[PDB]
Amino acid sequence: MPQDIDFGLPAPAGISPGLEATRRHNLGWVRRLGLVGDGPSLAWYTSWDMPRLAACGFPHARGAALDLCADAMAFFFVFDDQFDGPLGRDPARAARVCRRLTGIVHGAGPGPGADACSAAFADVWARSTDGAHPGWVARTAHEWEYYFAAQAHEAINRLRGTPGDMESYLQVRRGIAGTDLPLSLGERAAGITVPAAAFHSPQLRIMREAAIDVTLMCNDVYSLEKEEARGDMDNLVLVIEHARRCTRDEAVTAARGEVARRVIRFEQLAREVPALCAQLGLSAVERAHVDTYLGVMEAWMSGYHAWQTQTRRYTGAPHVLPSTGPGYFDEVLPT
Ligand SMILES: C[N+](C)(C)[C@]12C[C@H]3C[C@H](C[C@H](C3)C1)C2
Ligand SMILES: [Mg+2]
Ligand SMILES: [Mg+2]
Ligand SMILES: [Mg+2]
Repeated sequence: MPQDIDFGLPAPAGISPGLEATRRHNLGWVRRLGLVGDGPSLAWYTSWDMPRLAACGFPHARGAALDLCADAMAFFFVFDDQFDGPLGRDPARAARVCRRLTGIVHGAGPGPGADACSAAFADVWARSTDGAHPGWVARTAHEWEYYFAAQAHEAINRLRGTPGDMESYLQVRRGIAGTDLPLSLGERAAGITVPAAAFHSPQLRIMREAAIDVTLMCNDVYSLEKEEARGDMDNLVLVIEHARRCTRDEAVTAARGEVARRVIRFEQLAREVPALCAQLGLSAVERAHVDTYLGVMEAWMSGYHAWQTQTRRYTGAPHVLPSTGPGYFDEVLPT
């Protein structure tokens, strides 16, 4: 059981003080945008506790920056679940819907009266880029493109009905998990700009990749029950079981080891970051932003796991949205 699985990550070093204020803003935001309705959808959304995910996952965010984190997560989760139904078995249709969203990334604003997912994403994206450094905008725009474009490949895999090999699983799963977007968001919400010289060091590139893998793999373990019965194939536990011809328990144990090896690698490289900044001759302010970036990555890993142990999303989904029907109460994404 997930209640008996722990990945060795520390508890969150801090929780953003803006949790309760953001809870109020974000509840109004999802309702105003039409992303979440009234009744079952609202009770189901509330049970996820998106504000606590934002406050635990992004403890550096304050005020309106935490609101952006919660709203961004709300979009990610509501959009994700729209594919838990016929859309997720229709790759060509999924690719067309995701092309609509990708157009918003690259300038084509949806216009008045767009669907709730398009309108919500356009609002998150506009708030994200306002005052952001152009290097951040360019990188994050390509991250969003990968996220949207990957969804149809998860649908292809569902039709195939076998997990991919490890390399192909990582290519699809890193995309559908939102790639580096949670870290780009945390950087933006902390108000920092990572100097490119540090950002592209081998240490920080490996650490960034490791942190994103850690959260999606921790999710794969905790979300397997609601995913397996829907025919989902891009889950690390299923990938290992398929590749190794092992038992479920052996696959879960191996999945935990894949998380642990990445945590160990992250922390080994983190010890080199002060010296790296000195070799590059970064200014004191630049080193401060790098130090915050390190904490943003550490907090995303520990904060995501802290959230997923207390949310009702993973324990609740199989009972309120059984696999015999769609994984949502309301369609909000026109296809
Ligand atoms: C993109 N969604 C919302 C599915 C996730 C965002 C964050 C990173 C992945 C795992 C969970 C936390 C869920 C993906
Ligand atoms: Mg998904
Ligand atoms: Mg999902
Ligand atoms: Mg999952």
